[PDB]
Parts: sequence; structure tokens; C-alpha cells
Amino acid sequence: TWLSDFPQAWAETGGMGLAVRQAPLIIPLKATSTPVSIKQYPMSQEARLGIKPHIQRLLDQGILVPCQSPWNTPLLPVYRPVQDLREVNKRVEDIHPTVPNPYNLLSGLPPSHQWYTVLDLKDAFFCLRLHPTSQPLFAFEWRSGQLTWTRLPQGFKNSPTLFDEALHRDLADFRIQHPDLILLQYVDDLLLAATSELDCQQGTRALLQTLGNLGYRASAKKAQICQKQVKYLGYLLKEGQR
Amino acid sequence: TWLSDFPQAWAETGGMGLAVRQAPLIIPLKATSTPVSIKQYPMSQEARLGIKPHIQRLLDQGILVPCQSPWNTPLLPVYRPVQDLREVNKRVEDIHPTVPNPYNLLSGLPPSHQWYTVLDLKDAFFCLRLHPTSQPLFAFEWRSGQLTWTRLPQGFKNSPTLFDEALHRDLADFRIQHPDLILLQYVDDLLLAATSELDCQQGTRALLQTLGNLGYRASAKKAQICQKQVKYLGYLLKEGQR
DNA sequence: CTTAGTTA
DNA sequence: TAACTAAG
DNA sequence: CTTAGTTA
DNA sequence: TAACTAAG
Repeated sequence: TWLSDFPQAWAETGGMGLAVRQAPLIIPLKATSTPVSIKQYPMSQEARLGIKPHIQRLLDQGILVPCQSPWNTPLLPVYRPVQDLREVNKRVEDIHPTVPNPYNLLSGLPPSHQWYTVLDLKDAFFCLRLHPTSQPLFAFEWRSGQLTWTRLPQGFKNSPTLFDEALHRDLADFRIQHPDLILLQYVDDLLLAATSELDCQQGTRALLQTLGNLGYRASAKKAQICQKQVKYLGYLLKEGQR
Repeated sequence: TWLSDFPQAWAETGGMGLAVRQAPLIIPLKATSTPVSIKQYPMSQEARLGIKPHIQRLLDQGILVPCQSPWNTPLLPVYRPVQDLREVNKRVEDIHPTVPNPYNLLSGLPPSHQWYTVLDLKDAFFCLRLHPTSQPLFAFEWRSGQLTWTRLPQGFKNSPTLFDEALHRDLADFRIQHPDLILLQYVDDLLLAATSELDCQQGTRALLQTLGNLGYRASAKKAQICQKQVKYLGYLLKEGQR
């Protein structure tokens, strides 16, 4: 089936992603910013044990590395690790928000394309590398020393925009090679639209092959492939309605 | 002095006023109104004894009379009697508010008239009679039976406007007979302005004589007569300033 | 006393 | 939501 | 855990 | 002013 033909494209089979064509991102600070080091709220053993294997997996994957940084933000003591990056966000230069609202994005769907494929990318932000100069920005304490992210982190205010822009650059060629297909991108949520079941299945094969090649990974479990009706961005797409 | 020449004009000497040229006022109700009878909150003996001689004086003066009315509003249990006429006010037809704001009224004072007389009328509203058909509107309980007002009452939403309009009608002739004088009226607060101390003193004599004749009474105690500087409506009038 | 409107 | 504030 | 924004 | 509410 779909899973077997494209082992590289699916998170289930291809391993953790890494966007090989994308240069490691440099994150510019506002002109007056200096590092802020916020103390870690003491964590209960229950929370620590809950979070631990997630931290170990990320270390194993090279997504977290040890560091010493003048920056520090807290992990929430209440599992799965959630970092409060608000004080970092305040010190990072704003970028223009280029991610379209879903209502506007969907206006780009013609009544002519009614065969749909929906993919969502797994651990999307983690596919984007962070330049070593920007890594220390995102440090947190783990017990003893600090760890930090080598990839675009959750909770960082510019992650959705930077990811959406990176994927747009990576999929520019695909769009050109398949000028009849409709591809909607909302950060990590993709909808491919076609006129026929055949166009859709050939399109979908090409999109998966392309994604896998670029280093992105889709969720095989959640994939809606070549259906006349799909869920996308909390809409039900059917009869060309919605 | 001023007090002796005009015994009729001063509250101190002329007795309680009564505007003899003014027809007893009829107070129109809104189209859907019916009487409201609000129970009297029990009054402490302390309050009752405090209020009593005021009530007796008003009865002696014919300003309050006994009655039986389907209307009733409460006197406040916490001296000097204050009637809560809000439920009556809600049922009475609105009139246009014609009393100018003091800021606008004072704009009518030319730099040329800098000799001032200020009078305030004592118990102004009580000078205006209420038509017997409208008297029952304002009834309250006194202990046992009801009493009501035979004159325009305090706390009634249209009293200031109706009084201001009535006094304007009564002083229309005076204005015509003294076209050089400036007369400002703000309900019961009057300012007469003149070019010279002589004009002011002759004007003031005429205004007092006219007021006394019409049945209004000014406070001799508070009167500011023929001064180059006076207090009027919480302003200090001096040098033509304010 | 109750109550319409504002501020905390 | 509670507390004031100004009023009748 | 803290905190910016809304509602009560 | 207190209480929620959604977030990082």
C-alpha cells in the first residue's frame, strides 16, 4: 500500500526528519536585547520521571544537546516537557506574519478539484536546523546543567512562520512540475487537490516522494489519501463545500 | 438700607412667596402611566421628630395639604424631609431642557458691564402653584394619612426647567423696560449687570421691586448688591474675567 | 431607604 | 462581582 | 509555574 | 478587584 511504496516519506518508517536543503536558521535579536536567565521552578519527582524519557529520546536524536548559556527559560513543573519561552520571545526581533488564515487559504480551492489528499507533517519544527549561534537562546535546565535545542523549538513565536516559509521554498519546484494540482499549505498541514482520482494518486505519489526526499515526514496514521471527502483545518471538505 | 426700601422683595421680610401671575401648573403624564403607590419605609422616632416642625410649617403655609391619593412615594428615613420622587419622575412626560449651562449663560456677559448685583430666590419652586389635578401625583405618607404639595416640589425632574421658564415669562417686561441692563437667569440664581454704579443701583431697585411685586423673594442675607466683584454660579466675577 | 452609574 | 458614589 | 487578557 | 482563561 501507500506505506510500503514510500518508506522515507512516513514518520512511521523514515525516522526523524531533517530538512536537508534548508540552511540552519539564525534568529536575530531586537537591537537592545541581552540574555535573560530565569530560574527553573523546582520540579517534583513525578514530573521529572514523566518528562525524562522524552528528554532522553531528544538527546538520542541530537535534537537536544548539552550547553552552557547566559539564557535560561523554565520547563513547566506540570507528562511531556513544555518550555515557557515568553521572555525569549520578547527579546527576538519580530517578523511579518505570512501564514494565511485558514478561511483565506481555503478560498484558493476551486470547485473543479474534488479529489483530495491530506497530510500532516510530524515534528515539523524539529526538521528545521538552528544555527549554532542561535542555539543558546533556547537553553533550559535539566537535572545537572543546561540543555538546548539544535532545531526550531516549540513555543518560539516565529516557529510557525519560519516553518511555513521554509516548506514553501522546498515545495516551489513541485508546484511548477505539477501546475494542474492545487496544494494548500498551513504550516504542517497540507492539502493536495486534483481533478481525477488518477491525478490525485499520481500527485500524491509525487508529493510523498518529494517530501521524503527533502527530509520531511508525514503521519501515515492520520493520512487521508485520495478521498472525495476529507477533514482539513477543522473543516469537512465535501461536494466542494466549505 | 436695601432691606428697608424693599420689604416685599426679601424673604426675610416679605413672607413666603407665591407667583401671582403664573397659572397653577398642570403636569402631563406619559401616555401609558398609571399611579404607583410605594410603601413608606418605617421612620425612627428620631427622624420623625427631626422632620415634624418642617412639615408643620409647610402645613401652616398651605404648601402641604392633607389628601387621599393613589400615588405615594417615600420620605427618606435619614434633619429635613427629602422625598424620593424617582418613580413619579419616570411616569411624567419629558419636557425639553431649556436651562442653559452656566458656561454658556456667562458667555452672555459683555466686558462693558462690570457693576454686578447677585440675587438668589428663596424657596423658588414653592412660589409656583400646582393645579389641583396634578397635586395628588406628589403625595407621601405622614404619621395617619397622606399629605401632598400645592406648589412645585423639590425632587421632581421638571421643577428647574418649569421654574426657569416661569421666571423668564415674569421678567420679560423688565428686560424690555431696561434694555441696557444685562440679566442672567439660572433657575433661582440671578445676576444683573450694569455699566455704572448708578445704573446698577437703579436697576437693582427696579429688579427688587419687580420681583417683590410678582411674588418672588430674594435672600437678603446672601445678596451681593452693586459690587465690582461677585460670586455667581461658583465663579468669581472680576475684571470682566470668568 | 433605594438605585442608576462608575470604579476597583 | 463588589464597592463605592451621588441622588431622589 | 507564571502571565496577558477577559469576565464577573 | 477577583476570578477565570488560555497560553508558553
